[PDB]
Amino acid sequence: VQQSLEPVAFHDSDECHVCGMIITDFPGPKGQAVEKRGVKKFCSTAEMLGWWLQPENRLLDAKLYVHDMGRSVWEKPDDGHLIDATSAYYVVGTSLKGAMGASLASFAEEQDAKALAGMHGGRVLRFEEIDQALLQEAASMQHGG
Amino acid sequence: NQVWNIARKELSDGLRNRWLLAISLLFAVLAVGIAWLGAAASIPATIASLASLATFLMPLIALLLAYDAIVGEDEGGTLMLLLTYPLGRGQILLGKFVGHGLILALAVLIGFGCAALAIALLVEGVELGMLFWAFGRFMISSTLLGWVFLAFAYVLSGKVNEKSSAAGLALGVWFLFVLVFDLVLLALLVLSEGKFNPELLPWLLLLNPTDIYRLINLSLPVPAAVLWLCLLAWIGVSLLLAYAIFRRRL
Amino acid sequence: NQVWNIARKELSDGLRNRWLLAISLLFAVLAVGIAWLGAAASTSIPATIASLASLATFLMPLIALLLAYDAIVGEDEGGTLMLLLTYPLGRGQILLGKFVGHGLILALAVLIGFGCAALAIALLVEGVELGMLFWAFGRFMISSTLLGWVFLAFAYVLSGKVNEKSSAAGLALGVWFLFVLVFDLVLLALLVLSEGKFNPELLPWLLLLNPTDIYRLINLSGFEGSGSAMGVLSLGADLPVPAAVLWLCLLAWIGVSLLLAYAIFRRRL
Amino acid sequence: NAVEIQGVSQRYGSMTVLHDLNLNLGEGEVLGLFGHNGAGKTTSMKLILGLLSPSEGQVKVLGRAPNDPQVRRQLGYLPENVTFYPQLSGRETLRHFARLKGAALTQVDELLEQVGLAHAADRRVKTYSKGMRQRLGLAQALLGEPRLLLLDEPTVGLDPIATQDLYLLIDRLRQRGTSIILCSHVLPGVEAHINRAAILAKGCLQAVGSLSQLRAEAGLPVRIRASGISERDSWLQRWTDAGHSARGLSESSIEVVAVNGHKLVLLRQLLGEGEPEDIEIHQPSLEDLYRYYMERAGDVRAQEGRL
Amino acid sequence: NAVEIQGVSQRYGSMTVLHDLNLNLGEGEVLGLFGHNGAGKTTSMKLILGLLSPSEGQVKVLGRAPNDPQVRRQLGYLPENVTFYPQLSGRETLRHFARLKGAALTQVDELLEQVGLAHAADRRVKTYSKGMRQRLGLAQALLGEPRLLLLDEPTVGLDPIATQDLYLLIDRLRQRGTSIILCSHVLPGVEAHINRAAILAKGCLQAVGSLSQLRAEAGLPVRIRASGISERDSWLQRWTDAGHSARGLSESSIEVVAVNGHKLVLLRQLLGEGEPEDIEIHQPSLEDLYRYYMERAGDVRAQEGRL
Amino acid sequence: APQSITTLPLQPDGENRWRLPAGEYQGQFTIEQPMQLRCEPGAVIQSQGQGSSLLISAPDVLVEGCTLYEWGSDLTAMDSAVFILPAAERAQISNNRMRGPGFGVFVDGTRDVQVIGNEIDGDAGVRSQDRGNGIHLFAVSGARVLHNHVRNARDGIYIDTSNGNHLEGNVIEDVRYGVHYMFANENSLIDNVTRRTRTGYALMQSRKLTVTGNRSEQDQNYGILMNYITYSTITGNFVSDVQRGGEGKALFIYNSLFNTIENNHFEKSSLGIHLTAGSEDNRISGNAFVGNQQQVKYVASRTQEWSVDGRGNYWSDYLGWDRNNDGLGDIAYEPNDNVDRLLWLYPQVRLLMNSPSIEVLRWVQRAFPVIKSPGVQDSHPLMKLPTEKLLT
Ligand SMILES: [Cu+2]
Ligand SMILES: [Mg+2]
Ligand SMILES: [Zn+2]
Repeated sequence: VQQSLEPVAFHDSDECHVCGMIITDFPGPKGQAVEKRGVKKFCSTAEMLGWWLQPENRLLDAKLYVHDMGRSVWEKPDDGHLIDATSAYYVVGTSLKGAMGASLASFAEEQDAKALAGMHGGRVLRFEEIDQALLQEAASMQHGG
Repeated sequence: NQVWNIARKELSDGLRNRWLLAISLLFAVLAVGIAWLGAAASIPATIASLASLATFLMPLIALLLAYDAIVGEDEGGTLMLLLTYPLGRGQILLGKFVGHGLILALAVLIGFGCAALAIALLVEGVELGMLFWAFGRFMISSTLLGWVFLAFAYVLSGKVNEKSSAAGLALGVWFLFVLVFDLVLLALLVLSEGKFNPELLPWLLLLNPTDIYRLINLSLPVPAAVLWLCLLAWIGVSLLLAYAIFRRRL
Repeated sequence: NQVWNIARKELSDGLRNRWLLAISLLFAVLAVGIAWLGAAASTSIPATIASLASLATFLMPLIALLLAYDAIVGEDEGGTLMLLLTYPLGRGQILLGKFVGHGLILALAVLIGFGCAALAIALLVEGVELGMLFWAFGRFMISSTLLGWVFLAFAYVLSGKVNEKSSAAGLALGVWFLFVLVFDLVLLALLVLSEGKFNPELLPWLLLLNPTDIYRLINLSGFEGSGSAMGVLSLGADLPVPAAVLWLCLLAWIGVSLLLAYAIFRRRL
Repeated sequence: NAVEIQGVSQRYGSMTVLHDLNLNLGEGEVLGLFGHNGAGKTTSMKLILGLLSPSEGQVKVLGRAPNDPQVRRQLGYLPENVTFYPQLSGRETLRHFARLKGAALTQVDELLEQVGLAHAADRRVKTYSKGMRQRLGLAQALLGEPRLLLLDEPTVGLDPIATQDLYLLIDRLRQRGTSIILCSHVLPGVEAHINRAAILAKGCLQAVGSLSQLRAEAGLPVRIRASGISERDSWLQRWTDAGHSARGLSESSIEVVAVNGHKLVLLRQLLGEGEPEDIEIHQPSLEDLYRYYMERAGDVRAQEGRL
Repeated sequence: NAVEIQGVSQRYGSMTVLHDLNLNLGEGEVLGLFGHNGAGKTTSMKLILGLLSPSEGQVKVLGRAPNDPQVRRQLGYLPENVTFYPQLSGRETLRHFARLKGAALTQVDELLEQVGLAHAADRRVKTYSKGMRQRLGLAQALLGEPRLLLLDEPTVGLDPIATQDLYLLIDRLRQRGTSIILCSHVLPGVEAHINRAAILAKGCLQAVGSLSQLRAEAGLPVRIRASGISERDSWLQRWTDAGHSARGLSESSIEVVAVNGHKLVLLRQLLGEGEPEDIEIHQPSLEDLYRYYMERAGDVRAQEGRL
Repeated sequence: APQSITTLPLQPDGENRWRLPAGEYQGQFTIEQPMQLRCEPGAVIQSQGQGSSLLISAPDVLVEGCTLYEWGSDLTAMDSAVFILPAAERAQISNNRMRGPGFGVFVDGTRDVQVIGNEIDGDAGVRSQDRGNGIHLFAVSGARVLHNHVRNARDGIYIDTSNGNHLEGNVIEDVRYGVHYMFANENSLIDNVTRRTRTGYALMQSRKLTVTGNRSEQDQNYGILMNYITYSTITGNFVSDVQRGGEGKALFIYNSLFNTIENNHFEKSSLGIHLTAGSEDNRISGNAFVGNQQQVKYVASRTQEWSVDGRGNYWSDYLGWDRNNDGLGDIAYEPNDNVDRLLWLYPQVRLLMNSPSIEVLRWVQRAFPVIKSPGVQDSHPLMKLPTEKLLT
């Protein structure tokens, strides 16, 4: 379906689907889920992949788009660079301040993901091995101590 | 008119039936108990449970009434006698349908006025304007469902030659139109893992008169009158098929 | 012996019924499906034991009551009962021959169903020990045949009294509805509405008045599992009787009803 | 003339169940249909009643077509083995049939007195026997003022006294002008009551006529049974040389199987030699004529012990 | 003797059903039982069959007690309406009954060729007509070597040919020493094959004996008709000299009723003057004797056009 | 910004204690000395339309009894009323009526704040996006807010990255979030009242915090939202009548971990508790689930036990018996079926809801335990109400 591919721009009153908080107030990449009805919007990429791993939303025909941080500044991402989340490069373990969960920084290229693994000591991975236990471990190692 | 002359005999013979009286008494007792349980704990939960009870039992009463209307008269030898009278094959079927429909209307009136009286006696501060409208729609839809399965029994009785096979075909009709259709619809929903067309399911919900009764009593891209027109069509097409089967037998 | 002649007639008469063949095929395929579900969910042994017990409880009284609802009242209105009474026979010989033939049909259906389920379990689950499987399934066939004979004697009692086949069919339907569903719902309502404060000692002893609960108390002796898998039969743990008393009670349920059927058939003319 | 069949030939597909039947029933006459080989009795029966149509032929019942609404109001029919609605009473069933036939309800109880069902008129017919169900089926057949009756086995399960009274009622209705067709598989019992017979073979019509015409057409012997006129052995020899059989029975009984063509001379000697005090002379009855007329169209006789 | 009922006064409690019945059946007799009011015939049926125990007197069947196996392996019983087992075939039902009676299985073939069921021995009983079921009931009745048959309406629904052949087979069986009891309500039809008649009314046995002794005991008018008489005007009055009423119904169908004491002079008058065609010497039949014996026990004739 | 001593400083006692008299004043004011000002009823410190009304940068300030009115609304400039710097220490504001469109009481680093018993009734205008925070605590330690009264604001008591403070007796009405916590380790809130708030108590990414005795009357969306919180304790709360706005959930557990949820009371909501798939193995025992349309939503096939130490929860729709007379039911309670999971997975089954085949399927699940999927059952449920003092 071609009506499930267009990314909707973020407004100033858009609320997250899970936390309910104002989305355009926190830094870091955001997340969007476009199925054939209206769009679900998330304030963080780690709050989205948490929504995606639920058994209710897994069997849906929703397209997931994530902000591209290789062509954008971390402080204020722009809606022009919205890449497909299933083909994306997620680096975790960095000390960058996110919004809700782990600091999953998203990219589309090899070199910037390798860099953000380099001078922050994180690990780069793909979409399909994102798990609940890895998300909780990353959140504990980032927001614990 | 001979239609009333056959309908009076059908009224007497149906009112002197032991199985119909037992099933109608159990239906009235269950309706009073459901009204008691709904009043002790309001309106739309009791309406939904009574709709489930009516969907369970009213095909059973309508098939118990008329599974031997044509084949049972043929085995008794009075069918050959009645055709020598100044009578038609349409008039016999129409008189039997009128008599059995009056029996079913009396049964739902007793077993539903009892529940309405129990609801009005037990629960106070519920007034009468919404109750009369909801119960009137409820008994009218129950009579229409009973007439649908009456016409189904008239279809199935004329085809068979022995009374024992008519009971098995009536049991198969009761099983297929109540349990099997919704179970295979649910199995088609599960096995197609959610990419089934959402505009197609409410329009294949119109192919079974039991869910038309539920969609009437649960108020859906369809309007609120095409359900009534579909129920009247389910009466009329099956009555025409029963007449066409009866006119070509023997 | 004329009992074997009556049984040889009754076997070939009952094996030509098509409703019996359809229901026995349904029982076999449902037992195979329950065994496959238990093998897929496998430790889930008490769940499939309780499911097989519930399936046999719902289906085998139906088979027995479908066989023997017209054994006496169908012969009397068919005109052959007086003819058989003029033959060199008694009435106990006729009743015993009919019971032997219908019991052989019941045992054949039970053996087919619980052989198909056992074969499905043996072929599906790898590494299953045969020492538990053979014992549990042999207990299943013996108790299922005993329950079928109980409802055979019930059908003989209900058929020797009436004088029309429609009343016999109605009484068979009432007997099937009363012992399977109505008794358990009455016990559940008595337990729930009183919150367990209505004769706590006598309440587990009322399980011996229903053979369909003695059957599940027999077959749920080895594998209790969890307390939510029985419902009202969790009251059966408070019974102080040993395991053989339930078998003796099932045999008494056969014998008392068979003696009552013989008395009614002897008095009937 | 009621029933004026003029050459019907009913065919249920390729084979013809009824072939070239020419029947002509009179007014105030009694006809008896007999036959078992083919389905010619049942097809002509449905042709008269209007439950069937001739493939090639004409049927005229009471002048008009057999399916006219005015013809069927003056027609009576007693079918085979009919059981009525078992939960209705004996009077409610007759009231229902009188309302369907367009008769008067004030006749109904009179019919309930006429067929002898006055005492059991307020009981359900599931408690009825076969005889009272036949009486109820006759009482619904005499509803209104019928001009043509079709009874199929009207005296099955009835008492012998009720059988005699039923045949007296049939003759009383015949004297007024009605015409009755009785079908029976028992030929002794209707033989003294029918005015004309009609034997049907496998799709064909063998012989129609009175019993005198059938006995004249069929050269059938006469059976004489005597108990000691003078002697058995003295009367054994006289019929043998003249062309008649004399059965050698045990003692004090003479059985004569004669030709009934020369018996006018023959019985004068039997009068002149002894007393007629214990004798019975039987003309060839309906069973012998039925046997001859179905032997004439095939259907050879059975063995010594058979059927 | 086969049946030796002596002094049985069987009661159903506070009322008396049978009252002092003394019936002695010989060997080779085809004695029939007639009666419609009361349960006198049916209680006698269950008394001979051993289904009922006598409250008084003694019933002796074949010399021994009527509930012994040695007399129940030598007794044949054909009931009225037997449905049999519709799922079994024709061979299996007869094999089952032969195994129950202890007879030989090869006879199961021969009896199936003896009545009518050689062609339909493989079809189920649900595809059988009424006559075919009567043939099957006769086939199980003749199993083994029976010495006493107790047939109850053996020719209901049967053929007009198979009725004659069944009575021929019954005559063959009575020529070999067996004794048959026929119960039937169709009195015309069994009166040519019985040797004795027993009429029961109000529980009592009104009359027993042969058909000649019954006519000798019961003074009844002889109903002679001389059809095709040459002259009728003096035939109206020439029979009334000795008390024989001469009443005519057609051009020559006059039924002269005699006094059964002047049979020589009426036949002399008929034969000396006037030439006949077919004299029907209508002796008082079983129907008229039954009517007279029910009238003697207390009964009234119904009105005109009744019952 | 004029100093606070520009207004007439009549001095009652000699420990740097002043007493501002009644009357209206104008403009912003600043305290830079360790002063103990105590106003009188009628001392209105109404500014024009802008600026922080009472900027406090001084240790040991015990300002008490003002009637501050109409401060600013520029949130990016933080136009609060009682802006308190980290340079100030031991602030002790108390008992002052407050009306304005901006932040109520903003502290951004001060240790041991004692905001006690203030009425911070905000303006009913704006779309609640820019209403401001009454009692904003940013990077605070050792604070204690007591008996406050916040009304008509945006997400009012907002705690941001605070290690140790106490919340008690605060009545919160007509706000979006009642109490919002983000990154608050070792926290505690006791006996709070929340009425007509859009999501009530939101706890997001905190750890080791104690939630005890707080009430929530006539909320919407969610009663208590639990998001990424660990090692917590939810004991003695009372959530009542959560209406739709979501469908209405009394407790919403999302991406959480080993917490303790005991002795609560969730009543008259469309959903008693919604447990997400990622949050499992929490100690849940002793709660009361009365009056809810659906008690537990757990869309998974992994089994979960909801009873620790042999004692379970109270369920209003529980039909059981206690013959042993120990207080705990004699049969386990299954809150969910397979048809409920089919309805949660596929919403089109909502069309096939009143069908007789649905009741046939539920009876098949009851009769045949093989087709039952593992769920959220608890062994030994209670028979009587464990919490009665929460019902008052
Ligand atoms: Cu937040
Ligand atoms: Mg307990
Ligand atoms: Zn979020």
